[PDB]
Amino acid sequence: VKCTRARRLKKRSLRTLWINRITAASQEHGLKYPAFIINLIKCQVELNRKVLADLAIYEPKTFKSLAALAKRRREEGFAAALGDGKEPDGIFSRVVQHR
Amino acid sequence: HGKSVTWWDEHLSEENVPFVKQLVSDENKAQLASKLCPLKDEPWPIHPWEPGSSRVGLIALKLGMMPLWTKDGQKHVVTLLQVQDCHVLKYTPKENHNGRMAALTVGGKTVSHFHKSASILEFYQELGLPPKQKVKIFNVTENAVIKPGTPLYAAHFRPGQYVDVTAKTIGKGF
Amino acid sequence: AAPKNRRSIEVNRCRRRNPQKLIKVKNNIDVCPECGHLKQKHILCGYCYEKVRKETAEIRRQMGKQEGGPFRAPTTETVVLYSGETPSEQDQGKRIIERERKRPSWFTQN
Amino acid sequence: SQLSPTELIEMQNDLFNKEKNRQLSLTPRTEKIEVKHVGKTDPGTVFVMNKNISTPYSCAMHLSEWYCRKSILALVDGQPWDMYKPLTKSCEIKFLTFKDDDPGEVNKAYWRSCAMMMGCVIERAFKDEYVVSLVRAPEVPVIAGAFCYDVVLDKRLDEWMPTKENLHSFTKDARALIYKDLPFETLEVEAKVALEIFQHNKYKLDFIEEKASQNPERIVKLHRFGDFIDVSEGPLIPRTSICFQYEVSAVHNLQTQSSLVRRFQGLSLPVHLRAHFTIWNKLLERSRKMVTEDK
Amino acid sequence: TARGTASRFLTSVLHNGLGRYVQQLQRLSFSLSRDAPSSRGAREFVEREVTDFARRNPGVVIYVNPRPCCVPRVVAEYLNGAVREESIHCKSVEEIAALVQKLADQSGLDVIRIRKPFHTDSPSIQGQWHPFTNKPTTLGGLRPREVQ
Amino acid sequence: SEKEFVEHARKAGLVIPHERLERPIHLACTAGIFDAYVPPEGDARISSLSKEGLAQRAERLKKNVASQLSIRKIRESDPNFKIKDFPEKAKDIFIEAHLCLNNSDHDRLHTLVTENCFPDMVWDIRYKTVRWSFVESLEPPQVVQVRCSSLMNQGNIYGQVTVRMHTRQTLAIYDRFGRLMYGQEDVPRDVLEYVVFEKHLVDPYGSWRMHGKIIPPWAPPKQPILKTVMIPGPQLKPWEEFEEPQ
Amino acid sequence: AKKGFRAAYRFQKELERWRLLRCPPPPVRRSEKPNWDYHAEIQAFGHRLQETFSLDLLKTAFVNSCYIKSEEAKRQKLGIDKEAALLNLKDNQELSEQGISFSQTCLTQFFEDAFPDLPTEGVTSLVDFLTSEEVVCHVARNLAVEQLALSAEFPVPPPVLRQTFFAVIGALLQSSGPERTALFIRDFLITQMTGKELFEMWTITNPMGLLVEELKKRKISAPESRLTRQSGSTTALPVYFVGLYCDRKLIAEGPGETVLVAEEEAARVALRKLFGFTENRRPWDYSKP
Amino acid sequence: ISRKWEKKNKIVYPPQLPGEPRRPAEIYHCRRQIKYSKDKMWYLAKLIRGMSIDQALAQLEFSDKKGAQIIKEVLLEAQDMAVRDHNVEFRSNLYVAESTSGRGQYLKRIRYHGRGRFGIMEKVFCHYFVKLVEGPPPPREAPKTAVAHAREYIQELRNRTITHAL
Amino acid sequence: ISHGRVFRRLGLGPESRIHLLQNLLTGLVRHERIEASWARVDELRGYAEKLIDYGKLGDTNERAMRMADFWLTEKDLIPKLFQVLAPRFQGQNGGYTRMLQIPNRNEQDRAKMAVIEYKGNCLPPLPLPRRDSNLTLLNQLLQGLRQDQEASS
Ligand SMILES: [Mg+2]
Ligand SMILES: [Mg+2]
Ligand SMILES: [Mg+2]
Ligand SMILES: [Mg+2]
Ligand SMILES: [Mg+2]
Ligand SMILES: [Mg+2]
Ligand SMILES: [Zn+2]
Repeated sequence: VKCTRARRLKKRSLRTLWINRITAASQEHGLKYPAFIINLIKCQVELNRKVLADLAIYEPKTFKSLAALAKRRREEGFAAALGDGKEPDGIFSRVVQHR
Repeated sequence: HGKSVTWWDEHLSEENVPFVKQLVSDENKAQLASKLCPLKDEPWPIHPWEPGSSRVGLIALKLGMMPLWTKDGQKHVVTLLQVQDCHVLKYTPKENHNGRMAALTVGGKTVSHFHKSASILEFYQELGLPPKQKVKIFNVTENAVIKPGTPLYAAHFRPGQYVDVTAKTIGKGF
Repeated sequence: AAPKNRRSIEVNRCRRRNPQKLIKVKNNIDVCPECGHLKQKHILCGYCYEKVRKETAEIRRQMGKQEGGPFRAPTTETVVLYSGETPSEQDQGKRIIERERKRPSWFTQN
Repeated sequence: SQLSPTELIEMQNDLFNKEKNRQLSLTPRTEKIEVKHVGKTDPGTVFVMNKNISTPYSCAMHLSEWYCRKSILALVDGQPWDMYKPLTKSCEIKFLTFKDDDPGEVNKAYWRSCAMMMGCVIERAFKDEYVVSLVRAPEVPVIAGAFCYDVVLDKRLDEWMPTKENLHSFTKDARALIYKDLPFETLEVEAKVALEIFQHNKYKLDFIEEKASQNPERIVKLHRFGDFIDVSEGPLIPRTSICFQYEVSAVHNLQTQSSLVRRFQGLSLPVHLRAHFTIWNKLLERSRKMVTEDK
Repeated sequence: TARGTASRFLTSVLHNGLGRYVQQLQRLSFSLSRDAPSSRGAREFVEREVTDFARRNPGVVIYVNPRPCCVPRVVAEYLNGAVREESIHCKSVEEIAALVQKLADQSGLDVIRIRKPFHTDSPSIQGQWHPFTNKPTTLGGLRPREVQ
Repeated sequence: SEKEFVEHARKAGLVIPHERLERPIHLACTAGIFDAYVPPEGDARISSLSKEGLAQRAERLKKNVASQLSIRKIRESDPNFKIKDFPEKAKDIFIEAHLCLNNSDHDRLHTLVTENCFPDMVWDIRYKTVRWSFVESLEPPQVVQVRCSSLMNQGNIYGQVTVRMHTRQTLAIYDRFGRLMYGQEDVPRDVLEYVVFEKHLVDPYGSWRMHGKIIPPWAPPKQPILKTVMIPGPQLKPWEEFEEPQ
Repeated sequence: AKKGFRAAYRFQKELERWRLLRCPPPPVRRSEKPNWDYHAEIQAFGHRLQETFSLDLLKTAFVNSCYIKSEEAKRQKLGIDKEAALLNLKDNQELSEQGISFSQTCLTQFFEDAFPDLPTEGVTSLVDFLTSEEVVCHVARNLAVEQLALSAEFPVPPPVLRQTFFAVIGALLQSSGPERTALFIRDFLITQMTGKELFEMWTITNPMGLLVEELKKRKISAPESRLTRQSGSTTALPVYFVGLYCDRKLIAEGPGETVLVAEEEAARVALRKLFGFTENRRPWDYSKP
Repeated sequence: ISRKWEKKNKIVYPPQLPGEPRRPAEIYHCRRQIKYSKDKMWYLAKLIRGMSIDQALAQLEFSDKKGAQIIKEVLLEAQDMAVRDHNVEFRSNLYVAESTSGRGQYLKRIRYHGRGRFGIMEKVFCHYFVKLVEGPPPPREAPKTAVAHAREYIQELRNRTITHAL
Repeated sequence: ISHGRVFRRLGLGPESRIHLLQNLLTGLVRHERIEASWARVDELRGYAEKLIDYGKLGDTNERAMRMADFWLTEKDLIPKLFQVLAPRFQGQNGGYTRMLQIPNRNEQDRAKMAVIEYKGNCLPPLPLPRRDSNLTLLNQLLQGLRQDQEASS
């Protein structure tokens, strides 16, 4: 019974571990986890937490590039919100539809 | 290597036991007599008394109890504390001991060499005195320090004074 | 009071294999210089004491057979002599027991 | 002669092993000897031992482990006999311990063993650049406070004397040598091979010649433990670990007409007779003094 | 139970599939009976489609033994020396074919708990994280409270 | 509450059960060698030269009236028996029995040697390893004498033939732990023995079986063992004093 | 008494299992095992590797000298005549030596083509590692060369395993083309370098000396060791990062528990970068040319 | 019942080829159905484990237990058999490799209590097994030193891997 | 709390202890050497010494005669006490008895046993523990130290 319950809980435990590692790496790059995730999503980068943690551990340059992209998207979003102008559009704020 | 137990009389002969006994007795007598003049060899500097000064103590022997009478007619009972052989063994600096007072180690009556450990015997050999039974530590001020090896006498206290007496009480078991 | 639960084998082993309950080794065992048998340093040798006790038993048997009563305690000194021996000038005036055995090596003439 | 001390030790060990192999090969067959035991403890025992292979230590092993632990020397019917020397013919054996009625021979054997250990530590505790040559081990009586070893140092070492730290380091090395069990094995060799085995120490060769002069067969005894080889008179203790208390007491220089010799004096007591701390200190103070016993 | 049984990491035999793919099934030995009712499926398999399997897989030696046995068995020996013994007792021809194809497809490694669903050698391209991989350097390499 | 132990192994045979056996014991041999051969004092210096040994051995065999009547009795009890080819058969039986003891073949050993020979060669060797080989035979075995004993209580006649054999083996007896105990395997030591064979002439089958092994009292002592032996003195009670023999 | 035979048979199987677990029998040859057919095994060995061998060449390559000597001893012990056919057994000595030579040459060519900066000593070390005892024995065991190898002492000592494997290589070289044999070598020996480092198989002694010699060859004066980063120095488990600077330009950096170890690791990293055996280097090309 | 300690002494090894080190002799002996108690005899068996036979006899001679004499007799019998049957010289060159005590067959009796009650009194019997090996006793294991402890700690620190990472 | 107690409790009380002690003393006086439990012999040693002192006190002394009459249960030993034991203990002061521990009893009780013996009796001497001879290594070193001390004195 414990084997089945822990089989169910293993996915949650591993997801929590990956989230903790992503928080660690992002804070090491001067960024918070919620901001990093939401801006990576807004950049249409659909990398899950397992891949993100793998990149954080083994691909530090790639993770720093992703963090820079997330921070840039956050800055563009803040600028758009402050301006409230439709005609200024961010370079990384453009949405690409299915082709 | 199954080493067997041993003592000092195990291997000695019927004629060497008195010789060893008298040799150790003569050595102890010479060592005790060497320290009877502590103020002429190299005494430590003597400082003036201060209001917050603390003195060293003694290690005496509780002989017995005696009646005593006062000029007003009252009768008290006194305890006899005999200072048999009280010596200063080692000195410990204030910052290295407590940070408030220095520590003076004082040793009491003499015991046999043949029933002490190697470290204790070596310490007393470096010091230059026969081994003592009881060893205590006294918290004194830096101006009341005394050179180790100095003897102490019952004249350290004077008639009319109050003292603190520390000892292990009579054990009554379980 | 009755035990609430059965004590397990792990607890039992931890209790009855403790060094307090184990048998201590003795380091005061030496060989007797006379007969070569083992003995303790503070205890007389068993072999030698058995020899002396047996010889004393034989001597006592002889000196009790010499006396016809239970209350015949000698009022003088006593000397034991072996075959091929005669009382000396100092042993005269005492009581003498004679043994057919030769004088043992350990029994000093004195 | 350009020869490293390690190379000299190795070649000495090689020649000793060659001589021992020759001695063993001298007897091709295995003869049986009947050795009686004349001890007071267990009399009437008979051992059927092997000729030139079995040892009084093997006899002690047959008897009991107590015999192996206690028996220091052996009396093969006419003389002291160290435990690790193979027996030659049918005989009778009496084992001797330290606490015997007449332990003089055992005391002498322990005394030479301690002197030879001190000689070894003197030889191996000096600088390689400096010349160190052991002369002999004087036969000073046990009543003297210390056992002595005679050595000769390099000329440029004639101005300095060992200090407390050097003596304590020598004691450390001696105790390290004690810690490892190094049996004392003996060999009856001739002068013709003693000359070639030593071949370097003029004083040692003079000692060997003096020893072989009184022998009609020119037979000398060579004793060795570990990698150290030396010549000494009489038997030795079986094992090094017998020495429990060991100290290098002092060094004294004696200047003669020909050359000066350093007498290294040391003190030691076995496991079976270890003394108290104060008694040991008194004996060490005794041993610090000068002892002069040559003839 | 993972804690009760053994485990191993994901691996391939002799780097299989890297330069070329080598089938790991070395030999396949069928032991059946010519008259036992429980061996009917094995008999039909041997009659119909053992030859087709042999032609499809030329790298495996197939032995067939009709002997008086009560339970029919198949023994698959792999290049590792691993032996897998299965019972084809009272099974249809399709079940025999599926089991034989599964044995041929398997790599012969122990079927136990696999610790990770992946295995790569040197996964630390462009570096691996260490606490100094993202910390700026100061002039002279001075400590926080060190005065030069 | 009163259960007790059982199976106390005791051996106590009395004269009544030792004499109440209905059927008697049917022996296949005898207790020992009747009229035991006494070899002459000089054999070492006569084995060197063939003629001066063989001629005297044949003379001694032929001039003994007891041996002649014994061989006549054996021949009349069992035909097709000759003393000329007997040494070859005795040598073959000896070699086969020793090989059987080497290989631990108890059945064939019982067939070859008799009931007085099997124990002395198996009892103290069952827990060891033996590597016995035959290499050469310098002097062929020679029949020395023939003796016959007739017991009229059962009407049975036993005939034993003594054969002197000087030959070379290579013996190596190992321990139960696999280490050498007696001697090396490649040493071809020379041994002289007297093998005495016994046959039951009344028995219809009557196989020739080795019965005894006689060694001269003056034979050289066997090779020494590899290990050393302690022989303890008389154990003394406290009431006993050691006596030194001189 | 319980009536039944199934329980008794099952417990007999259990007893056999216990006996096998208690006293493991010495390993026996797969040929001595019942299901065996040498011709079918040879054909399957040829087929499963996708190579077209020659049957006679494979039979002559799988036979060893020890097997021939053992067969001769058995023949002389039995007392029959077998010189008519066993004399022409065609031992695999020449095939093995040809295979060894070709494998060494092919591996050397591969290494000099892939890593031009690797010195001759390094290339020879890599070739020796790839054709060494353990690698070749493992490859043969996993390729089932041991089962098909005709030799006494079924353990097949590692020299015999290497000889048989290289005899198979030589037989393939004689049957098919050198290009196909080179492809076989690449597929079954170079893959053993997967996941391995350079110095793991090279085992040099003075990395700093080798680096300074290589820099002298490449016209660089000398590398200067500088302590770049560190974390704890009075503790029992420090870490030090030591970098090597050539003309004040970083060329390598290495961590270690002590400064000397860190400097040696930095020298090894510089050597690997110079020789092209970086961990992020181009993976080996496994494609048909 | 089970009797295998007797049969463990009847195995025969093949002869050792030259160059192979000499195999030490192993001697198994045991005493069956001893009235003395199982745990009480285990105490003495543990006491005399791993030491030389002479030292074990020395301890058992002065031990006050009832089983000390039984164990001493068993050890003396084992020594005599090792000297006589097995090819073992130097009767003092044996050490006690194994020394165990097990339980045998018990006897059930009635222990009277009072108020008509009773208990099951059990008459205990034990077996003592000893195994002696020729050669000097193996050295006793020393306590782990600080250097060894630090080495193992550092090795376990270096054995770490980044779990659930790749 | 038994501080300052010199007599151990034996028997069924003080009277039983006295009776046991007097039985042991009578046996010791009769046989000149007895063996018993270590504690009982240790208790009896002092009474034996005091009895020898009372015997030395004199035959005509009424107090000593009555004490001997009480303590020696067998009345044939009082003449022995006053005419054998006391004459041979005249120059001595307190060394009348010798007490030595012997190995424990053979039966299951394993009691600690001692043997007590009047000195100078007509019995085989006990295996007394002898000290080492001066010829031993340590004793010879001590002898040499003593010789140098005497020379410097
Ligand atoms: Mg789910
Ligand atoms: Mg109290
Ligand atoms: Mg009732
Ligand atoms: Mg119960
Ligand atoms: Mg119950
Ligand atoms: Mg009581
Ligand atoms: Zn004794």
